[PDB]
Amino acid sequence: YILSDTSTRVMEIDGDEFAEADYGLVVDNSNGTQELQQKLDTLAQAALQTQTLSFSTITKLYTSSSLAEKQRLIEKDEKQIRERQAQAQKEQLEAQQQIAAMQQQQKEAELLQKEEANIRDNQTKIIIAQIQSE
Amino acid sequence: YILSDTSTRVMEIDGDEFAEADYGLVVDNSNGTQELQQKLDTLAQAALQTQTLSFSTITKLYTSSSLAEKQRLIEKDEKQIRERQAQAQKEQLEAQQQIAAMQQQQKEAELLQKEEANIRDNQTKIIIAQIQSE
Amino acid sequence: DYYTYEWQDIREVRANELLNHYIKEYDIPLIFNNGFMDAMTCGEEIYQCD
Ligand SMILES: [Mg+2]
Repeated sequence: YILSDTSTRVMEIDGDEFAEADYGLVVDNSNGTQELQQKLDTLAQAALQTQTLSFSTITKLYTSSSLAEKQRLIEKDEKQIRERQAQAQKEQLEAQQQIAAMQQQQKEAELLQKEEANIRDNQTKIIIAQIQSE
Repeated sequence: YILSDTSTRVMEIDGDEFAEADYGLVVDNSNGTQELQQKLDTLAQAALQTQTLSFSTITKLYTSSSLAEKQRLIEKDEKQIRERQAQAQKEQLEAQQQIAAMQQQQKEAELLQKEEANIRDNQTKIIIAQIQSE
Repeated sequence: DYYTYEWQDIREVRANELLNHYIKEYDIPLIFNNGFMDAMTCGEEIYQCD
């Protein structure tokens, strides 16, 4: 109840006997981590405006209590939107190109129509030359 | 009368014989949960303006009394606007495509008319030369 | 979303979810506050974690 799905399965990947300061994790109340916490929420507030982080994400940042989860949410929400803007640029590029394709397909259809329109005048001129000659 | 429809239903689950602090819930008056109530109510106001949160839901946030209820309400209405803004973009995207669809078929209707028009002048022209030959 | 996470990150979330809960449950900042009064009176400040 106090841990997540992924947090409870850590007990299986081995060595949890060994202290956390052997695996690179220390308990730190010092001016480094309050400066990193005050930076990481100011950065999120500057990312809330300019429509870079959703209102779903920032409330997860306020209820995280760990500087690495709230770091990964800034990273995750930037990659999602920058993927969405890059495909929105792509779909708007091909849409004007298929518009450029459908206008091109009809004007050569106009172009092929006037050449088949002309020859049937020309061959029927051969017919009206042919009938009275008998 | 003091509880909701959902809140009277957790008694049916086999857990309310035990303390609440065994399921991750504690009472807290600290600098932690007091900062969260500010950070939710300030984020509510920045969501009220810029048209992201409605006036009906803001009245629910002021009379909410739970920091996780008003977390689930700001995420509720933000998901409601992002689906409306996505579908209105897609409705506007298909609208320009279907106008371009009906303008395409009408100029092909100008195209298909003038090929069947001119041949009708041609086939009647062969009737002229065939009558005079008798 | 746990593909962008790291192994040192998942170990760090689990460590904080243990520590953020039990600090708020037992009210540990008061246990450390009684221990300061023995620090100024004995010169000793001892705790057992069991
Ligand atoms: Mg009532």
